[PDB]
Amino acid sequence: QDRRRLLGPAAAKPMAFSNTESEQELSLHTGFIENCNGSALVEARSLGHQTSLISAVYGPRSIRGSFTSQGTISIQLKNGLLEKYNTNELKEVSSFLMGIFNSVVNLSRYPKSGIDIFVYLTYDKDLTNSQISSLIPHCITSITLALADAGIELVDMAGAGEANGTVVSFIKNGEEIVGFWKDDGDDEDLLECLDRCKEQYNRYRDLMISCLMNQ
Amino acid sequence: MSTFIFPGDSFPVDPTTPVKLGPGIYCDPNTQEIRPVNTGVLHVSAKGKSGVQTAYIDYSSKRYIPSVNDFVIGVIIGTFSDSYKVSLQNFSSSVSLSYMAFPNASKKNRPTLQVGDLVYARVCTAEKELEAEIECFDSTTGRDAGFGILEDGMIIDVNLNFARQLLFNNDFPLLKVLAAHTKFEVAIGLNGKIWVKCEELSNTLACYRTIMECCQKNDTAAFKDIAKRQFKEILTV
Amino acid sequence: EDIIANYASVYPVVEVERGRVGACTDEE
Amino acid sequence: MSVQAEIGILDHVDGSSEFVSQDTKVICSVTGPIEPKARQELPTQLALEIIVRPAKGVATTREKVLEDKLRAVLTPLITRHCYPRQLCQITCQILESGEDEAEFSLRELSCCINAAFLALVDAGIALNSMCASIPIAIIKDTSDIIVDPTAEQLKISLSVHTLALEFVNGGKVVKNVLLLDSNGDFNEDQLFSLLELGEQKCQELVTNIRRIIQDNISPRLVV
Amino acid sequence: SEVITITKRNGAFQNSSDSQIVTPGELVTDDPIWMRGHGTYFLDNMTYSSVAGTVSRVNRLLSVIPLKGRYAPETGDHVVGRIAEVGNKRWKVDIGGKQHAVLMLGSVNLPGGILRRKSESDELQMRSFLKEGDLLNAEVQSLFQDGSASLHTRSLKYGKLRNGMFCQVPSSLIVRAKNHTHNLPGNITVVLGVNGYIWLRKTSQMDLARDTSSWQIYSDENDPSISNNIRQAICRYANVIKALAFCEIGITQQRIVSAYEASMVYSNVGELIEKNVMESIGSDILTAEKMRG
Amino acid sequence: GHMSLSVAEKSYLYDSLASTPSIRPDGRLPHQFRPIEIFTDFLPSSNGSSRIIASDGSECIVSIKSKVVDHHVENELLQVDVDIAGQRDDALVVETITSLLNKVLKSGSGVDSSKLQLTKKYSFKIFVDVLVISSHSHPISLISFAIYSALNSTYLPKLISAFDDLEVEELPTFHDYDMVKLDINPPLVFILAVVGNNMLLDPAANESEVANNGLIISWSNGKITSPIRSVALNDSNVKSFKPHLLKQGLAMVEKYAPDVVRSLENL
Amino acid sequence: IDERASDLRMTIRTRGRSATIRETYEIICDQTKSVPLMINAKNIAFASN
Amino acid sequence: KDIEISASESKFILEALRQNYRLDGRSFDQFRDVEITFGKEFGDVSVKMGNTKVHCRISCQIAQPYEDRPFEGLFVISTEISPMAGSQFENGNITGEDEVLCSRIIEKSVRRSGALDVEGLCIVAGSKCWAVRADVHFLDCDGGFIDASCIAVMAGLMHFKKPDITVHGEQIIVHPVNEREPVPLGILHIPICVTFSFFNPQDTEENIKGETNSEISIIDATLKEELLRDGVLTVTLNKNREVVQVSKAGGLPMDALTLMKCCHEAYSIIEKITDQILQLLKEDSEKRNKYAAMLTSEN
Amino acid sequence: MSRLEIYSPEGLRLDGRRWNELRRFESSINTHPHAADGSSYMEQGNNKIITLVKGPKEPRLKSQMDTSKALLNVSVNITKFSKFERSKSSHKNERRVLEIQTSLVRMFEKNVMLNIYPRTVIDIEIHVLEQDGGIMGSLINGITLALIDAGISMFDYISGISVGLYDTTPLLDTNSLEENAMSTVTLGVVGKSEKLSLLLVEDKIPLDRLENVLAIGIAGAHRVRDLMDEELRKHAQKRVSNAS
RNA sequence: CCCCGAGAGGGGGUUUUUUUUUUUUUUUUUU
Repeated sequence: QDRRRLLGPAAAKPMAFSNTESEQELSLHTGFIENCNGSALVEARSLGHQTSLISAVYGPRSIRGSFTSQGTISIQLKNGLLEKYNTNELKEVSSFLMGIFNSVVNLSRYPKSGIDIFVYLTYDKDLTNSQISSLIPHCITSITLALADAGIELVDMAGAGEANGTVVSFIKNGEEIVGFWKDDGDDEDLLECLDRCKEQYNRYRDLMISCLMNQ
Repeated sequence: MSTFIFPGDSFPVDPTTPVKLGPGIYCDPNTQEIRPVNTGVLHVSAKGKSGVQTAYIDYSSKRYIPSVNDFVIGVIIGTFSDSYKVSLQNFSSSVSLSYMAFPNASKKNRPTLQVGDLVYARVCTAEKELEAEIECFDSTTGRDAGFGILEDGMIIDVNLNFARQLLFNNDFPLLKVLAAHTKFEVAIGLNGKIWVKCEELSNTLACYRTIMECCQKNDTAAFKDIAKRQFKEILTV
Repeated sequence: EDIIANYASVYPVVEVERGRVGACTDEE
Repeated sequence: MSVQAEIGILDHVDGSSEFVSQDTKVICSVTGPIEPKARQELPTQLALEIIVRPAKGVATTREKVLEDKLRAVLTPLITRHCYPRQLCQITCQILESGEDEAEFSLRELSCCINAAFLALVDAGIALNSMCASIPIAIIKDTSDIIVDPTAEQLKISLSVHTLALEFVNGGKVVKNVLLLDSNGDFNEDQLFSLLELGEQKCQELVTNIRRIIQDNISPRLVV
Repeated sequence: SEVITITKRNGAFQNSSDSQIVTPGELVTDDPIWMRGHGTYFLDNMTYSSVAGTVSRVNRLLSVIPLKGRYAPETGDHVVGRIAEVGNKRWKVDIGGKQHAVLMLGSVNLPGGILRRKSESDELQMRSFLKEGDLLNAEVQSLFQDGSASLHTRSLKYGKLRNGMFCQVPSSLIVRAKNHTHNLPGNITVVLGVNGYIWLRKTSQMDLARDTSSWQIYSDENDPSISNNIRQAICRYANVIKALAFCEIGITQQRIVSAYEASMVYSNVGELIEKNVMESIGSDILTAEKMRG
Repeated sequence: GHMSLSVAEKSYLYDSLASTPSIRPDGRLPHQFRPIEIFTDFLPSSNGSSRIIASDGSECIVSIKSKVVDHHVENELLQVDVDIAGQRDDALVVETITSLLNKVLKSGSGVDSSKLQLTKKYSFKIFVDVLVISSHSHPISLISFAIYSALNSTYLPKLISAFDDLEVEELPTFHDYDMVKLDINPPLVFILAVVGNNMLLDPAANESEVANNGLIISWSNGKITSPIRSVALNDSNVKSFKPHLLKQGLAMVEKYAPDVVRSLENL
Repeated sequence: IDERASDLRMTIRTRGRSATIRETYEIICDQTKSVPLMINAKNIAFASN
Repeated sequence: KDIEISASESKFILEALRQNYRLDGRSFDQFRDVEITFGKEFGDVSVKMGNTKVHCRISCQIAQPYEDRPFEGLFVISTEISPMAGSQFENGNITGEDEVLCSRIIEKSVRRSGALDVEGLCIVAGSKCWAVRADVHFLDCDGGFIDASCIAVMAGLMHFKKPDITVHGEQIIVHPVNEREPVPLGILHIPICVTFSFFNPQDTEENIKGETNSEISIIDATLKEELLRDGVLTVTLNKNREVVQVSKAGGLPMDALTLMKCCHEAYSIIEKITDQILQLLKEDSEKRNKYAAMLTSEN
Repeated sequence: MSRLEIYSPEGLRLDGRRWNELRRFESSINTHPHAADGSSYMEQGNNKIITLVKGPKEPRLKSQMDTSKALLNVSVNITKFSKFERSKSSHKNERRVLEIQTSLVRMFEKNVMLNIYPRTVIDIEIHVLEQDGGIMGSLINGITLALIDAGISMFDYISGISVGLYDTTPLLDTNSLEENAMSTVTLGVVGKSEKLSLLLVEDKIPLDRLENVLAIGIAGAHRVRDLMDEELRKHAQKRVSNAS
């Protein structure tokens, strides 16, 4: 099959199985990857879905391509062990995340430099015996933790929340918005989503600061 | 018959004797030991040579490595401020030829050479960790230079051993066998390049074919007779 | 018997993260 | 140990060789020292580009391991500090496996080591010493240690071994063990019995190689 | 009120004095006396064109002037360019030709002008004086062998551009003249580069003194006090230039002001981007020219 | 972004756009689009086609092809394929727009997938192939207009055989000449620019370069619908925005979209 | 596997002659039940360098 | 990595052509002597043209045919270049101009042409079939890679023998060669490539608008002649007097009648080459049988 | 064995044409002025091709720069909707396409005067919107037109044509149906000459028929050259009239 | 050979990394 990997025999077929509001809690850890400049572990467990993702920041490092007064940022999401997402969908979230942290990262302090942020969707279990929308706030939390752990300057602790397929990231005590995401959901439910997400944003920001300080 | 040597073998000469190390012989920077790193015939100069004996190994090779005081045939391939970019051998690291060094040199004065020209040049400086420098006129030359453009003719690829023998050994019959048939000029480079020109193309072509055949067989006896068949075939038409 | 023709193996894909993006390294 | 080799068979390469043991035939080529790519450049030492091509199909991860082990042998052999910021391309084209490639790569690796060494010699590249590699195997019913085993012997083996030693002083002094690749079930006593018999057959191989090298290269040189 | 204009079409991908003309490969002449110039090639007596255009005969020099092609630098042209890259002791600037033009560190007027001693430091620190993306006036000082241009800004007339907006038209619509910087009604000034690059800015004191501080000749800062009318004037002037270009008619200082006052019929400025207004405007410019004869 | 501008040009443009009476470089109003040209039904080999040309030379070509599939195994009945000339297939911009567009035209989100059903087992799979020849800004709205035009001039093959596989199970056979027009309601995608406190419809290239932020708002059935995405039009001047701006943008689209659709739904 | 899956052989025709592709049985894994892997624990080695 | 060619060498080789001289001493219409050596195993063939050295290896394994073609087996041809043939070649460069051309010439000469009977590679329809693979190894380059490969592939396919297979139901029984002899492949025709190299002794103007044609064409160019040519033509024929494929992908514009002359000249070469291949295959068969008789006798 | 009348006894083909007639050949110059220096939209039969010439301009990488000539690049984009049956996979890296791109480059390297544009790059982008036989010949005509529109110097026209051979009979300008039913020959002819820039035969052709097929193609290609030249002078003349 | 001072001063002639392979409609012989 592939000359760079061992994928086994081609006649083999994958094993297929047959048949015979809620509060959210998360766990935070930073700086456990010596390979890079900043890293974070974000684990969340709620209802019938738990998520364990890892973020890793590499930078500021050298940029071959062009001169720059300010810094350049790249974000890449990788599929984890079991749960899988479309490459398109991971690219879309990456673009959405780039826009957010281009409003938070003090790029002026890193001329001709590159800050490459990796987020590994290591373990995403779906226990219900576009799901990507519920993972977005946890990504922003991981990237924010990793950047702060790396020592990259941030204007403010960027956090987010999710409510009925709507994701919105806040800064400045929730006064302003650094990103807005909406899939599916209902009609004229903007005000309700903003309030619910700001509550999650506030809770995540407190736990993040608590993690960056005490730990 | 010769006394062949292989890398990792014991060096015959004793440390009590002052020895100038040539090609093939390596002096370890860490253990200070002198050891052979090439495979071939060991040559040691006789004693009495100003109290210094020169030892080296004659080994087979075709990839040239620039050394100071070598006559080489390069091809202009580039333009750089303050010099020409010249290539001694394909895929090898380029060498530099300054605009300053030329037969009637002037800082104001400039060379007329155009990329693609063959240059008979001497390598004055060859630092190991730095680009090779080639000069048409040499201080060693002391006002006499054979250096410069080669016009037309044909160039021939040849292993370093065959080229070295053609340049330094007078007992090599190749030049003589080619002189008993026709008269032409030849430039010889230690980088394994041989430039041949005659008045007519058929003669230059005949010389080209002979040098390659003789380089291939490496049987000193063959060429005078081998040359004879080559000259004949051209007139075959 | 104990000949190698009677034994199977697993097919592993090992990925090492070092902050780069591109083809599989020689290490992996 | 009735191997057969030829030197200087390729025209557009600085050095080449063709090593044959049994049914295992490998042809190797070496170009260098030459201009390296920027990503290959080493400020002080020589950069090695090592390529292994299989007898059937295209190069896979299998050959990537053959390239890696061959690198471990050739790297300390070459006096790399003689060629700073320079490149040496080393290509091995395995022409005939001489073994079940779906199970073993023993004989192909040893033959590649011997061929690469010969090609380096032909190319005239600075070497710190000499080298020889042999494949070894063990059989459970027999309990024997067979040097240079056949393909049929490998099928009924309990362990397979690649041994490559570094020789100096006219091929009499083992400077070091460049590579020992032992795979399968074996004990400590078997290992040293292997190393003792392996060193003997390796030393015999160097002597044979030294003969081949002198027989081919001497006609090129002058007296 | 109209939200948008959409023009539709079905079943089709797209809508659908004598001057000598010739195509590549066509035989132009068989007189070997001729000196073959650009756009041509020859074999013995036969001269063939090397491009699609009109045959030109100046004295004994036969050449074929192409219909189409990029801006070709001539020595002494007044061009407007953008810094593409900065290396060594030179600035490489995008003019709009086949190659980037060069701008050596020597040519430009350094801060403090004549009085300041020549400095080793400046070559290292040049980006601060100029950098990637900056616009500037420049004159084609010399030409390289291939045809590339060497620029210079050794004048107060030339230098970094500010206090305005950039727009470009095909270089064929702008020809050489005695001067390419012009003052227009509305207190704005146009810089019509021969390369087709145009700069519209608020009229400065220099622009007035042309027909009637040396430390800040490379400052990015726009004038702090720029009125809306000056801004709304720039928008109006720029649209009309695009309108003239849309008609494939070469720009004139007179044509511009004429169009600017004629466009006053339309209340909203954003009404100068539409094709109908441009088509009607183009005809207006041309009929007047015909009357002038 | 695409266009390269100096710091001075950007400062002038920003101040001009961030002004309380927002001044556009071309003199437009904060809701005025630039003139476009649309060609349709020029690819006879396909079921539907469109070609949109912008005023800045931006050009996009959309093709519509159909295929009979088993809707029990084929979940997605409408696949959007985006190809931007000069960009790799795995480029960030390409995949993002591809992922976005597929969500805009999902089977059960912004498209009446009932009109694609043939029988109780088989339905029409619609392949929307996008080819962006040239573009100087975010082409998401450009592509959207072309897809709309193409889907409104698409003609599919007509079924002949019975529509009950479960029992009789007849092989899907179609008429030799007659084709039924695809009646469907394609959604539109509008893109906005945020400069200071002003919101602009149809951002130009130079405008997007100095913008603080941007919005991607979908539109279907006379109302705002998902996907709704905030987007950085450039990456050097991206700033956070007040929530009222987000509500202003949604309101702005909600009142000017029917005007666009009206000019786009012309007979 | 299903006791008697309706899906049987698939007939493919050549240029005059006929052939039948053998019936492919869809193997299904049990949602719950499982057996442990039979590893030769005597052979499990551990790594060190 | 570039090959530097001096002006002197360029002018000399071209002027020699103007005097009916080529460096190797061959004739403009002279094809190099092709030497074919078979290894111990079937499908192992070594082709040599002067200094040019190529090696081909034919292999096969049990595989399943495509859904579209349930009666046809699988057949692929690999021609990956390596620095062994020269440092001019990048390792694994399978997208370069010359590489893709060569790859496409061979494919259109053997694969597309149906030189191999892929229908006879089927064991059980739509289930199991043979997958024949032709691996070409470019050892030493002195020009004529396309011609050397086409001969290497064809000689290999005609020399190769696959092990007998008996099939019952699902089960496959691969008989070893010793128990029963292996079975040869089915060859519908024998395609042979002949490559022509073109040289413009004058300038472009006299090529485009020049009255009398003067372009030089030589058969089977060496590396030096290959690096200085202005156009290439590869024509493939067989003993049945038919053109398998012709490929003049751009290059120096050439007279149509001259290209036709080349096709007729190539036909005389492919005839000699085909008969040559067949003879070397017979002798190889006679050699293996004579040893089989001397092995059974003593046994 | 074809059950359709590829060439009826009445000398008529499936589309109505005879043996010797070109298919509607409609050219179009300056179609994409804001996207390229030169552009052409080709309609040869049902074939629809957009051709863009971008250059001569600065190379994006100084590593890839020739100081003696311009770098000529050609990328052919055969869209997934070019043929009745939509192709699932892309053709961007398809070997068949790489050969086509390479072929086109090797054709115009000896026609376009790259020597007078040193230290520059000429990028040729092609988009095939619809395909119906003889796509190679149409690709040649599209590049020649677009290059001329860009004002890039070249020695002469290069006209492309395809000729099929059904039994004895030779069919000019074949479509997809005819190509599927017989072997075809693709010919590139320089100017009005008899010299071929491109000779392409991918299927079996008797050696005796090849010369006659070439003769038909060259004659047909000359007509393509005339149509290209005609439409070009027409576009030129109007521009001259309006500009002057 | 090229640009700036009127006379042997000065300034320029352009080097290096990123992402896998398919491909169109009842035997035998003469009759």
